Amino acid sequence: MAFNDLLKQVGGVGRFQLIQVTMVVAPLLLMASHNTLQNFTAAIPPHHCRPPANANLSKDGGLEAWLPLDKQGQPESCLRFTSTEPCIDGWVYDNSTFPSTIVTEWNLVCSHRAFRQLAQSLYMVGVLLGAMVFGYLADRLGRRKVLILNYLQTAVSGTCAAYAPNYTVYCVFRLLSGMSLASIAINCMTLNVEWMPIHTRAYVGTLIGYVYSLGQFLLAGIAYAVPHWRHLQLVVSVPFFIAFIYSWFFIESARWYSSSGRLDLTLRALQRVARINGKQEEGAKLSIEVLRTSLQSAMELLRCPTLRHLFLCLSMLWFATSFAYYGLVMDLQGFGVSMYLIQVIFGAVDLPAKFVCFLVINSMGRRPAQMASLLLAGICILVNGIIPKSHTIIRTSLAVLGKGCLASSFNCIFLYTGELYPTVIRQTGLGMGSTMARVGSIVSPLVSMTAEFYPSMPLFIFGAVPVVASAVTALLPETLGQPLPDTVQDLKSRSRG
Amino acid sequence: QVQLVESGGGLVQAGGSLRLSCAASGFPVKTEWMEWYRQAPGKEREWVAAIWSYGSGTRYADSVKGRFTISRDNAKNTVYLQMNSLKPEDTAVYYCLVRVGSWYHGQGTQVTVSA
Repeated sequence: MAFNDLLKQVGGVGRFQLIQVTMVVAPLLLMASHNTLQNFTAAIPPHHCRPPANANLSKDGGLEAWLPLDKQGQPESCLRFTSTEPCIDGWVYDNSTFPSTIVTEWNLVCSHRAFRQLAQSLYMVGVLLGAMVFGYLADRLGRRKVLILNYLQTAVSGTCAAYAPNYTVYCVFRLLSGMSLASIAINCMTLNVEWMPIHTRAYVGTLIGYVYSLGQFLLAGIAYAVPHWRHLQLVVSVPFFIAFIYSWFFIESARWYSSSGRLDLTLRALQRVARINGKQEEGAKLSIEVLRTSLQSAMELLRCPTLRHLFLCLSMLWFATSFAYYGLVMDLQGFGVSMYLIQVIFGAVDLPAKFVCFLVINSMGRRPAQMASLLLAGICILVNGIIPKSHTIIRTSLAVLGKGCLASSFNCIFLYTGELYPTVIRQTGLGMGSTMARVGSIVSPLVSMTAEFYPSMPLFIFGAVPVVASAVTALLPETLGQPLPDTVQDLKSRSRG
Repeated sequence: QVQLVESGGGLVQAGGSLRLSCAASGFPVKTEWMEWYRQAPGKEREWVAAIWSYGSGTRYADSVKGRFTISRDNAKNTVYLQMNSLKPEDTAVYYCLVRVGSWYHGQGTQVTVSA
C-alpha cells in the first residue's frame, strides 16, 4: 500500500539495482582518498635555511658554518647564521623521500607554518558549506542533477588545485572540492537508500563502509605509485571526470519524483527499471491511477528542553568523534614507519574493528560499545602523544588501535543517533549531527595549528576532547529494547521508564 | 644588553688541562642556549659543545664526545668549558653564543697546543 509494493513489483534483486549501486559507489574510494590526501600531498620534508650566494662554499668546506643545528642533529629549520638572521634567501629541501609537496613549492614553513593547516580548515569549511546548502539545493532540484554537478565540480576543483599558481588559489579550490565532496558523500547514500527496497537498507551502508576502506587502501597504493603532489592530486581527481561523464546514466529516485507532486516521471522510471531488469510483463500493469492510489525543523529542536539536551549531547558526541578521528588520521608524518605502510595498515584495521563493534552491539549493547570505543580512543591518543618520538613500532600500534576505536565509535554513534531520535525529527537530528561532525573536522586542523606553542599539544587536545565528551554523555539512555520512539510525548514517557 | 666576555686563553702543552670561562650578565645562565663554536686557523665554524636551559640536556659532536665536558655556575652566572686531552689540531678560537638566535658572537679566546 505504498511505493514499496511497487518496488517489489518492479524488482529488488534485479541486475539494474545491483549494477547502479556498484556503479554509483565506486567514486567513494577517491572520496576517502581526497579527504585524506593532505598527508601525501602536503608532507613536510626536512629543510633548512639556504646560505646566501655571497659566501663561497668552496672555501667553507661544509654547510655547518652557515646553519645552526638543533638538538636532534639536523640543521635549524627556520634560522641562519650571519657569518643570526632568518631565512631571507628561502629554504633548501631534500628529495630522498618526498620529491615535492606544497610546503616545498610555496615554502609553507616557519613564519608560514600555519598555512597548510589553514588550507585544510578551508577545505573542511567547503565540506560544511557544500553539505548545508547543497542538501537544500538537492531537495529543491533533485538527486541525479546534483550528483552529476558534484562529480564535475570535484573533478574540476581537483585538477585546478593540482595546478595552482599560488597558495590562495589552492585554498579556494580546496574549498570548492570540499563543497562538491560533501554533497556527493551525503547524496549518493540517500539516492541508493531511496531506490533500493527495505531488505538491503544498511546493507547498502555496509557496502559503503567496505568501499571507504578499499579507498583507504587505494590512496596508499597511488601514493606509493605516484609521490609527486602535482601528479598525485591529478591521478586521484581524474577518475571523477569520467565519473561526471558516465553519471548521466543514473536514474532518479522514484521517491523524490513522487514527492515532487508528479507521478508520470515515477511511472516512466519504474517502467524503465522493469525494462532493464527484464520483467516488463509485471511492470506493464503499472499505470497512473495505480501510482496515485498506492503512494498516499531546528526550531522545535532548540525549543523543547529535553530535545535541547538530547541535541546538545549528540552534538558534542559528533563533534568529539570527528574531531579526534581527523586529528589522528591527518597526523602520520611523525610516526616512524613509512607513510604508505601505515596508511595501508590503517585501512586494514578499519574492517576488524567494525566487525567487533557490530558483534558487540548485536550481543552486549550500543551505549556501552560507544563508551568503550570513545574512552579507549582518547586514552590511546593521550598515551600516543606522551610517548617520546624515539619509539616507532609501539607508537604505530597505538595509532592503529586508536583509528580502530574511532571507526567503531563512528559506527556506534551513527546507529545510536539513528535509533534514538523520535521519528518526527529523526532525519533533522541525523543531518545536524553530520553537520556537527563536519564542523568538528573544520576545527581539528585549527587545533593542530597550535603545534608552535607545544609540538605534542595537538595530540593532547585531540585526545582530551573525546574523554570529556564521554564523561558528559550521561543523559543518553540505552536503546537495546528497540522501542523506536515516534513523538516527543512518547519520548518523555519512555524516558522515565 | 648581554655581555659574554671570555678569558682563559694561553699557551698549554698538548694534552694539558684548562678551564676557560664565559662570563655572562643581564640574564640567568639557566634560561638560554650557552653554545660553543671554534675556528681553527684556515678552517670554518665548527660545533663542539652545547647546553640548554636548566641543564637537563646536553649534546656534543663527533670530535667532542667523551673527551671534553661543559659546566655551568648559576651563582656566578658563568659557563665553563674545561679542556683535557688536547691534540695539535685543536688550536682554535672558541666562540660563546647567547642563543641559537643571538647576534652576540663572542670575542673569542685563543688556545694553543704548541708541542
